[PDB]
Amino acid sequence: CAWIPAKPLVQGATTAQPIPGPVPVANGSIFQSAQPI
Amino acid sequence: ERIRDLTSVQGVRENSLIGYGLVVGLDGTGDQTTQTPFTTQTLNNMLSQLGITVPTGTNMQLKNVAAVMVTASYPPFARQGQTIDVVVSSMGNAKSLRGGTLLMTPLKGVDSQVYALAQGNILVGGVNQLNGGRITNGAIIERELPTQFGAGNTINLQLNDEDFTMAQQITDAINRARGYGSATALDARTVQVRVPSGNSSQVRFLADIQNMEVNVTPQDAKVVINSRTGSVVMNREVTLDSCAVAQGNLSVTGGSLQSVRSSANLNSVVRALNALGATPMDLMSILQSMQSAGCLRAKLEII
Amino acid sequence: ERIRDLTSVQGVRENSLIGYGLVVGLDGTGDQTTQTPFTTQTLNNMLSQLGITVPTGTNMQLKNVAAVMVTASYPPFARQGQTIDVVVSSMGNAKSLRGGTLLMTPLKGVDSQVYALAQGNILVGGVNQLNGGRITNGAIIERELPTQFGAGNTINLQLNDEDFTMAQQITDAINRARGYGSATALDARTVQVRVPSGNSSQVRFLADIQNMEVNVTPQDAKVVINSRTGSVVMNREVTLDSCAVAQGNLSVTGGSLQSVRSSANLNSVVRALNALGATPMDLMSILQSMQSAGCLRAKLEII
Amino acid sequence: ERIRDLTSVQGVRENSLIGYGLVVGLDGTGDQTTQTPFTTQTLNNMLSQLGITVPTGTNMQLKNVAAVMVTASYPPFARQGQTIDVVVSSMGNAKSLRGGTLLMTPLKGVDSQVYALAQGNILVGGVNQLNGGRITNGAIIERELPTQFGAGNTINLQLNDEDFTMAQQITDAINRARGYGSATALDARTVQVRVPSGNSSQVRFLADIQNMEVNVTPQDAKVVINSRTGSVVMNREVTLDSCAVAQGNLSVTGGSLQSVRSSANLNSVVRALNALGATPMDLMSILQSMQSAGCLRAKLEII
Amino acid sequence: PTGTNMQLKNVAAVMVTASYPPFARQGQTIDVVVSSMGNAKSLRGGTLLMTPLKGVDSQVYALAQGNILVGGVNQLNGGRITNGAIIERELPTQFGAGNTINLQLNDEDFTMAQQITDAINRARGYGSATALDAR
Repeated sequence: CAWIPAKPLVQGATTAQPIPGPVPVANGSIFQSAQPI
Repeated sequence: ERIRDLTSVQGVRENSLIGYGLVVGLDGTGDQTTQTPFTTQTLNNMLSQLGITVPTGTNMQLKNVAAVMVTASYPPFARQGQTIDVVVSSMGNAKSLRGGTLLMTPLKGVDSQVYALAQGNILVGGVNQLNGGRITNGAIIERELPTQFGAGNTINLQLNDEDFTMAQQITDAINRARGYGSATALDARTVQVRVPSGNSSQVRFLADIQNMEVNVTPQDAKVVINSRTGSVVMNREVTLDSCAVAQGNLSVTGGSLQSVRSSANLNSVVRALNALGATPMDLMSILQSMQSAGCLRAKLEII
Repeated sequence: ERIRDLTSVQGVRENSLIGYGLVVGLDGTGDQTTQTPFTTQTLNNMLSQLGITVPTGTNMQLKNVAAVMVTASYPPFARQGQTIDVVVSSMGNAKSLRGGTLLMTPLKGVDSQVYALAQGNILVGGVNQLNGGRITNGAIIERELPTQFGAGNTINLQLNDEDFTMAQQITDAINRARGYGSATALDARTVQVRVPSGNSSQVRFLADIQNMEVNVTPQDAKVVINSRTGSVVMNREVTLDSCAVAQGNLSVTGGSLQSVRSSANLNSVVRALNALGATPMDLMSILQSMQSAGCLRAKLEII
Repeated sequence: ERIRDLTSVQGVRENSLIGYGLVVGLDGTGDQTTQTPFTTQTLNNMLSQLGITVPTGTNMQLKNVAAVMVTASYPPFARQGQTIDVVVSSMGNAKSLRGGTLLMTPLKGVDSQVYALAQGNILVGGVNQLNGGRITNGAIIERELPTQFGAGNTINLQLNDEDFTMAQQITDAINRARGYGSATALDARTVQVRVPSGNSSQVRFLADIQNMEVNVTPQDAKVVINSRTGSVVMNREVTLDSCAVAQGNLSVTGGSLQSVRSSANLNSVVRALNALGATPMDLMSILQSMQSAGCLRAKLEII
Repeated sequence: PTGTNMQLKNVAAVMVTASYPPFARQGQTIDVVVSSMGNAKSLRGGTLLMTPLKGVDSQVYALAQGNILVGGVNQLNGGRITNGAIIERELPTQFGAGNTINLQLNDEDFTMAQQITDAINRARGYGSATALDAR
């Protein structure tokens, strides 16, 4: 029957929340690199 | 006179600002708008912001408008309301920017935030470049950048060129001028100076430091060759051994081998090299082969 | 004479104003209206505001009308009724603006609000630019901007160029002229001055400060090269070491190497460089290679 | 003689008036009516108001009629019946306005209400502009604008240029002429003057103030460059340091570097600059590079 | 919009090379070399926009912007900008730790290394220096 529950092929959350960047250090540089891999 | 001409203060640095703008008032030297659609598109954007809504689809051929990029240098400790100079460079296929006028242009850094607004008149020298110009005091600062200056008790002086001996001389000069624990050498282009707390004390300390005089120790011997401009510049510390030089279409004023004696002074090196009687273009090959043979003592750098 | 020629007052700054207008009365030098539809569209808008409703669809070919952009500088502490000068630049494909007349034009800032109305006659010099002009007292201020001047007890003076020594000299001059706690140096281009409350006291304090005389300390040695205009300007603090210079098509008045002695004074530097006998175009490459070799002591900036 | 030549009274300002009209009586120099439909449309409107109803559809080719725009300046405190001058500029594709006659034309401001009616004869000088002219006393004022003058007890004088020192000098001059609490300086181009109530007392006070003599303090050093007209104008306060100047096709009367000594007086600056022997076109690039190097002391403005 | 053609005459694609100095601090300036790629004619009186400078680790270390100086035979597609780039990332070093430091000769020679070791030993002290190998 169609009313029988079934897991989808793509499980879990299907979207992600962006994370705000870190607080920039108050040096003399406009360039503020994030933490690199 | 010497500290300010050899070192830089930590946290005191410039930045780069870029922006996009338009130049009007040209005498028929603007770019072809049929090949550059961004000029007409941004003109429609400017008119729509002003209040004029042109219809789409209709062609526009312009001769007095040129799309340009604007570059600027953000000075240290900048305040809003101050003025800086900008450089205006044409993009696309414009002919010249003679007697042009730059409209309003936001200047943004790498953080995609505005820092200055630029508007003024372009000065072209009028051979000379025609698609580039410079505007004096053409931009106004409108965003200030917070600094860490004033806090802490240590400040680093950064040398322009790395040298352990020069850093030791700078540290010894500061120590004999101010006190025992005034300065500490960290590495070959970093000297740490202890300063009291407060902004006024640090400003007074830096004003006393920057005008000090320090003897400059002899540096590394180095010979620089620029083949693109055809220039060869030697140094005061360059020495020479004795060797033999052979070169095409060169002879003794009558064999093909010319002997170069060992030289210690710079004037002896210049005299020995001018005895060969070669062009600078040939002298580049002579100096490269001499450095490969080990007769030349200085290090060779090709810029 | 020196404070007003080196520093700026906080909260005292200019602004930029832009607007769009039309120029009539030309002698057949207007733009092609068949290629610029915004000219005919704005003319129809002006006639419809005035009361004339032209039908659509019909073609209009004009020779005496040119679409222009108007730029202006908003002065500090501006009052309504005052007059400022404007710059009129042609957009599109107009030929010349000789003997033109600018109609009414709103001048708006970045906040999309009006601040001035412009109307007048364009003066062209009549080589000379033909699509650009300037109108003296062509715009009238009609909106005033509120200011924070008068409140508080501290006012910042902002230097044109960053220097700890110059800021210390300015602070010491104000302290020896007025009193002990009159001024305080914050950073290299910011000096904070304590003033009494009230507008009249601050105006009187600034009038006494701005005409003070302060000796100018020696600055950083710097050599500026403008390759677009072909100019090289040196500074009074530029020194030189001893090195050797080789350059294409150059020789001693007879070898290819020319020796330059070490120089401290500026006149010695000029004499040593004129001994080479090179053009300024070649001198740019010579100075760049000399700065790379370290024989040149000043910092090199290419504008 | 000095107050009236440096300041303006609050509430005393001019305005702008615009209108649309027709010029007849031309000797075959009118615009092409086949390309400008608004001329024939407004002619039909004028005839229909007069009483002549031409049929539609039929073509009309005219040679003596030209559509024009009329501009005027509304004077302060204007009364109905007074006369002002107007400027008449041709729109469309007319040839010349020689010996023309302007018909009745309403002159409206930005509030879309009439203020003056214009009618007269156009004077053209007869190179000279042909599509522009000026009529002396060609318009009659017919609407008066209410003013706030006469009420209150304070009146603001607005300076033409912002200066704390000049405003202090004006306030001190008024205080030493009239009384202790006569004037108060608000900001750098605003001085508040206390006046008694009533129109006659304020008129008498302004008549005594406006003819006062006040010494003019030295101003900021400034160098103005107009590249469109090819003019460079310096100021009396411009000073110079010692530097070196290199420029293409220039030499000492024989090296390429020319030395400029430090100069304080204006005559010394003129003598040092004329020693270079350069054209004004080259002098613009020299002055811009000198201001970038810091040898030039005045601020540089490009108009 | 995409699809529309753009023909330009004032823009040239270039590659920028630079040398990272030892013990570099952020805010310092270095010189860069600008070389044209593609089919450009000349770089006379050009201006370089913002350019990230990356090493072999694919991380940025400097930002470059300035004006190109060409001598103006001479090369036309190559130029050099003095102080055209600003350092913005510092590299940690092992200097300062430990008690031994190696001096590396430019050319290999046992005799020259012995002479250098003997000179340091007669200047400073007995166990001041030790020769490991020929350079």
